Amino acid sequence: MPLPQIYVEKTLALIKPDVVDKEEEIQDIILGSGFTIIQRRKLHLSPEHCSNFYVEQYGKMFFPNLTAYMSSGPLVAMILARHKAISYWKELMGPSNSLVAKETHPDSLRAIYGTDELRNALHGSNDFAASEREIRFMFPAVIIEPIPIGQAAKDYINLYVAPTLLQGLTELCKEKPPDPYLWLADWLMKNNPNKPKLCHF
Amino acid sequence: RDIEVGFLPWLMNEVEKSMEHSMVGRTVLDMLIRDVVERRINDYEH
Amino acid sequence: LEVAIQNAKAYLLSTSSKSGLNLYDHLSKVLTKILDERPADAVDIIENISQ
Amino acid sequence: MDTAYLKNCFGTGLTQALAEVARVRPSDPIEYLAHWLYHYRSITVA
Amino acid sequence: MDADSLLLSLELASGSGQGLSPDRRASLLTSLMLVKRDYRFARVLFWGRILGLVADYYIAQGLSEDQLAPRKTLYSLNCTEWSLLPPATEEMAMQISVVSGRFMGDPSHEYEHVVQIKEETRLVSIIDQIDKAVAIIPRGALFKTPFGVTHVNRTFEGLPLSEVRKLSSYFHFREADFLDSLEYDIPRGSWSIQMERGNALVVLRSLLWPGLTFYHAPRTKNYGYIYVGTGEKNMDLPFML
Amino acid sequence: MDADSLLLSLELASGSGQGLSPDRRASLLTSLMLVKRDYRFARVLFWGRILGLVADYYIAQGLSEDQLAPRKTLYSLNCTEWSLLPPATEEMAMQISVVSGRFMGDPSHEYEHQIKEETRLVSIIDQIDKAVAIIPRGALFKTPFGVTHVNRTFEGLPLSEVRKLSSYFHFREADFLDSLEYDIPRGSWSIQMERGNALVVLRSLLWPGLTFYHAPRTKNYGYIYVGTGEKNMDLPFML
Repeated sequence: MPLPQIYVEKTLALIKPDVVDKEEEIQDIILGSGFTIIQRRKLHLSPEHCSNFYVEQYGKMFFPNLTAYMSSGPLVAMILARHKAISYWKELMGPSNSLVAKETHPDSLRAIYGTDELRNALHGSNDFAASEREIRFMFPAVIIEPIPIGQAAKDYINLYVAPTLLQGLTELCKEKPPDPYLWLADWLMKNNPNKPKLCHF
Repeated sequence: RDIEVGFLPWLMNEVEKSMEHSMVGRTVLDMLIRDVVERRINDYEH
Repeated sequence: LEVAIQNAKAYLLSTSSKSGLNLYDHLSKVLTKILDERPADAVDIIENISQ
Repeated sequence: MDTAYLKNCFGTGLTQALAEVARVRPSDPIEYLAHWLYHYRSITVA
Repeated sequence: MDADSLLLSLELASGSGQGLSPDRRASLLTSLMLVKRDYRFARVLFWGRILGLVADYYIAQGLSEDQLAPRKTLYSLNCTEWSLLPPATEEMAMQISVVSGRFMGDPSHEYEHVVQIKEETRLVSIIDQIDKAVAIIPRGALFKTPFGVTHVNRTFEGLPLSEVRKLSSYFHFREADFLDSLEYDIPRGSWSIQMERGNALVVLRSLLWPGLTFYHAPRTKNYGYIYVGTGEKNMDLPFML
Repeated sequence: MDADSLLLSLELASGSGQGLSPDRRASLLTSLMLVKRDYRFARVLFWGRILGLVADYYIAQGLSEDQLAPRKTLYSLNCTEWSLLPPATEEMAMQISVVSGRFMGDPSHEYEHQIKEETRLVSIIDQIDKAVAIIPRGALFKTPFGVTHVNRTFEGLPLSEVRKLSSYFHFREADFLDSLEYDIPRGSWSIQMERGNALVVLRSLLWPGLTFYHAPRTKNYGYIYVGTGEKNMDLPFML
């Protein structure tokens, strides 16, 4: 961070199916406030997706209405980014509970568009690490974080990748197959420890 | 058999160097953005 | 990686006599024209901004 | 050791593979590696 | 409107409903095409029409190689014989400010508000007052370098539909991030945003200068403005809005 | 041709003189928008007409991302009632070789040479696309992802490049596409300039009724086959 490099702060920002119809006004206020939108995408989270998206807090937020309000129609997620992105987005939002924001923050977007505690118009990152977690969930294959140049990449590989890759390459060495990449890649697909074995018969 | 000491250590070093080269690329790009845009605001207002 | 970025500045570009252009100046002009509001699909346009 | 066989066979490919996977940090690195190796052929051999 | 694109997205199709006949359209095509030869214009436009009272005025512009209109202006009762209209100034506009009523159609006609004010001067003053400014440019259609050079944005792609609905995504053509937007204009609500044929074409109707309709095709490098009206400003706009 | 050819009479502007009435033009605008809705095509270009002896088949073609894909054909007799025409193959190309004559309006018509008129429609539209579907030089850019997209930065051809058949491409599988200068007969293409030479009109002689539109000043182009639907085998005699 005190590198030669210079830094962009990024935050997730959602609109629920009872507010998606007013996507355009919300995006207008977002752009006018000084944010820059990196990517749009239209979602429709099934309850399995809802259980995984709040997985940091789904073990405490036992709200079936909260799953329905993500599943009862499409969503509009965005990456927003500007100078102090998360705090400025929080300032526009206000309190997370819209029932408090309606009376105490007239300027809040949640007061303007939201309805109540669970029918909150907007959801976004409440923390930078939470920002990386939710953005890596919802929009795969988008670089958002500092790159782990040093030992952190080695730890990542040794904890996730190496315990499978070592053993697969070891069997590839026993067989010595032709065009070895098929053997490695099909082996990794078939015997992934993080997934079940699929028998297409 | 014992590839755990043989080859993966080399490959971890090569991932480290390739990510270092990637960071060099990102840094050079960032300097390019600074140079272009600082040349823009300074000269545009003059 | 301060020695490496120093080498990176040192290269770009010991001027290519085949054309007389510089990566620093060429990419700088390319990015300068891009920063006049090319769209989100600007990644597909650099092939002929380079031209 | 069996290093030399796999010295020649893979080389740059696994390096770029885990470099991209470490940079991206996907939820399923192993599937990402398999798909990337497929794509790596689809660029190189073709 | 562009002289070569007059057929494309026709004036009557813009919804204002006032435009050119096929006779005027063909004659205007070949005459503006020859005006490209006679005068060293980078591009030739059809500024529009003034209905007048006895004879219609047909107007053309006017661009140099600046790619931002200084501009020269031409006029013609028909669409054949184009005559160079000399440019207006502050004193000239000051004489027309005491002149009211519709245009006559005779350039040699005189007024008594007395200064013998010619219809020729009234024409150029009204034209430059319209062009200083209710003429429209989409956001990003052109751009200005740090060296004072205006360029038509060759990579322009129209405005997105979200930006179409806002006056912020449109600029006054007059010189002023490079030009002044229409959401800085007086009175507020002086510009009527509209959508015809779904999202095929944007139509902006000027309420200060009646008859001015600006056309913009979204997602595409087709746009332009035309004035088919009375040649007098609707100063009474505040009582409407 | 695209929807821009249906807001204005671009078809009749080519001077071929055959095209759509404003009735059919407005109906086609609404119907091709609804076809792009019902069938999720990237674009829906009006292919043209097969002028029959009872009714004319109004033909539309679906365009994917991925524009050199095996383009999906649609037909309609009353313009708006669009129906997904089946795709073409080599057997159905060989099937209709024994049949000659003008198309009948009812696609259920049978020939004893049986053969359905729908099969004739499918095969003749395929043959016209493989032979004389035009793309100007540089309008399509082969993306690195193995997919053809619109070259959305395409500037119309210079007037020096207008007159060459090399500046025009066959809109089919194969700068990636094959040029027209090898399309035997050598004189098989007629190039002419209309509308103040802001308009290039390129008509097929082997498949009469085709007229390819192009505005050199911009990227406005397109081809329409409005004609009888037979192959001019007499072309080398006629040249």
